[PDB]
Amino acid sequence: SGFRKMAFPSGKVEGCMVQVTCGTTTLNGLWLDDVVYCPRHVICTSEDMLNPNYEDLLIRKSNHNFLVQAGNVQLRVIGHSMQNCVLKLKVDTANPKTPKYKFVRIQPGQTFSVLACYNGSPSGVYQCAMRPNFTIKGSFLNGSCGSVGFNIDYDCVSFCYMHHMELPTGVHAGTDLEGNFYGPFVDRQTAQAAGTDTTITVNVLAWLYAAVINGDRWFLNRFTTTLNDFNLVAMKYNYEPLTQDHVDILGPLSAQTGIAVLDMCASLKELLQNGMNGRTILGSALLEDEFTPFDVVRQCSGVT
Amino acid sequence: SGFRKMAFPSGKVEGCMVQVTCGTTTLNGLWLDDVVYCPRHVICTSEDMLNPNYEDLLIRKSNHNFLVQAGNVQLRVIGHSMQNCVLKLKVDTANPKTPKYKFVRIQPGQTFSVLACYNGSPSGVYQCAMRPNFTIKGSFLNGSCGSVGFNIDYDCVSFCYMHHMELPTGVHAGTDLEGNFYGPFVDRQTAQAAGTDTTITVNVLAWLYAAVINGDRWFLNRFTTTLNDFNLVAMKYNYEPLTQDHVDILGPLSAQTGIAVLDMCASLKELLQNGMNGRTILGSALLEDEFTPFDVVRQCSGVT
Ligand SMILES: CC(=O)Nc1ccncc1NC(=O)[C@@H]1Cc2ccc(F)cc21
Ligand SMILES: CC(=O)Nc1ccncc1NC(=O)[C@@H]1Cc2ccc(F)cc21
Repeated sequence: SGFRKMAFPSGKVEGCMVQVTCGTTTLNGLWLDDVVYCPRHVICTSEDMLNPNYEDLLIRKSNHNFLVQAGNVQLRVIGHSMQNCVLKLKVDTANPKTPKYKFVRIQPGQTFSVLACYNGSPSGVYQCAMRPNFTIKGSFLNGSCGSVGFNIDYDCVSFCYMHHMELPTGVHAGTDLEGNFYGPFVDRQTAQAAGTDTTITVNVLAWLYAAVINGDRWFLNRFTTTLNDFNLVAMKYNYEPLTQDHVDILGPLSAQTGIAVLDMCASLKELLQNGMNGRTILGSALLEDEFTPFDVVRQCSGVT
Repeated sequence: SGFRKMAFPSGKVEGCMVQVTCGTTTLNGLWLDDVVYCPRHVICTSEDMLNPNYEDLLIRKSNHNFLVQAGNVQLRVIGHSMQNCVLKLKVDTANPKTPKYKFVRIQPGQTFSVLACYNGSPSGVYQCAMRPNFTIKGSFLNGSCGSVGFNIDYDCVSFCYMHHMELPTGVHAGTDLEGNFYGPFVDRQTAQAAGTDTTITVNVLAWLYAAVINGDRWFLNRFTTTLNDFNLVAMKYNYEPLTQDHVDILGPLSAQTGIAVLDMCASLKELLQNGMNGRTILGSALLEDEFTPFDVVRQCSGVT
């Protein structure tokens, strides 16, 4: 028993972190096979960030200008190319620690672990969710760019995020491993604002199921609702509209607890309408939305 | 910017996890050099757990009864001994992945990362605190016994916890790596209750400093208080009494923000007396106490 915001073991990803320096800028790179992936803004100075022409800036850079270091050993750069907002540095040595890996672009609402790094060295690991407004609420400082987000499936690491930018509002923006930003963000020091951040309703429900499995049942009421009646309340509280796909995905959690999805929705509706009244659910005084139904099933069944 | 419940990178500890089987019981072991450490209740059946005589039970066990597996390779057991509530299985092969390590017994209020494991395989990593009542609020299922708690200092892993038991109340109990339980708990299936769980005041204050550094300043008021006046309010809310050592430890956070410790105490006092009024601090609707002043300084400065 017990329910915690759990991250995947980071070992396989730690073995891939390198330091990439270009000029005066140092950030993190991801070394997989003979390619080092890093944010393309490594080629910029803070002056360039106002309106960078990355194609023009990259033209003044050669293989020998990109300093790549894995631990205290220097990697030899034999190629460089820009793919969207990431640079791919071809090195002459394949990473001996490359795990089985995939590059996947995640959907808003899905979760992933971040291995926060500085100078190619890991400092910490935490669990995140790709917010519906395509931002992530991470913990990143200067030097953390190039830190990656991933999921693990037994032995296969699915890389889904590379950290690029902190918005003036304190939230974080980045790309998938093909260099495409999540959301409308651009790698430029300009006024960019995150849109409305809605709550991932399906994740809140999955977390309510985790609370029930783990003993917290005070919020269960004698009521039920319909998908349309629940969504009228979800819109008012800036919650994502619940779809039949969401109800289907919650199926195994509903089967395990013996509580129908629409019954759990009625409990959620009353929690939204009346608040927690000073009570907690899984040690939290607010509705948690960063656990997918997959995360709940995984944590409650012990998937290694 | 951003503040997250961060765990240490788990790679160095993953390389130490093994599976220990004795009879029908399978749990996790920690392989360091030529010794595998695991909970001694590995030698018990659920029937023995009611009133186990571990010395008598261990007498019926030989080296060949302890099956140790690191991945899919079997380790040869050449010795076995009981040290308090842990078994130390001497193997003929030193772990090639043994990091620089220490065994340390932590103080209540201090934090550490847990690498939750099943069958010697890691499933997740999360940050915990040793509660003042010597329990931990973890996420552990059947098979998780032997999962360890640790801290990292550059390259040195300090092992501080081994998971042993879940109390009937859903909280967790375990030992240091010498087999001594934290608290009054015994490895027996008997009625054991966790005492009163007080809030780690110094950690709450450090987290208020993290909130200020990271932008959340709504709770800052025009007041101050004294150590004695603050502690009168801390007692009423089951908060640990704040000592001058705690004020001293908060020194660097007070120096960084320019807010005196006793001024932050007055903000905390008003938060205890009036609640959050539906507002949040660092995305939390309750006062967080599982970040030490060291964790805040570490996260906000990027220690790798
Ligand atoms: C100074 C600090 O702590 N900065 C960070 C913190 C957390 N995460 C990232 C950064 N870095 C940036 O946000 C730089 C500035 C800018 C503009 C566009 C862009 F694509 C990347 C960047
Ligand atoms: C069944 C399940 O999930 N159990 C766990 C969950 C989480 N953590 C541990 C366990 N295991 C126990 O608590 C066993 C029972 C007992 C009594 C004393 C003792 F020293 C160890 C144990």
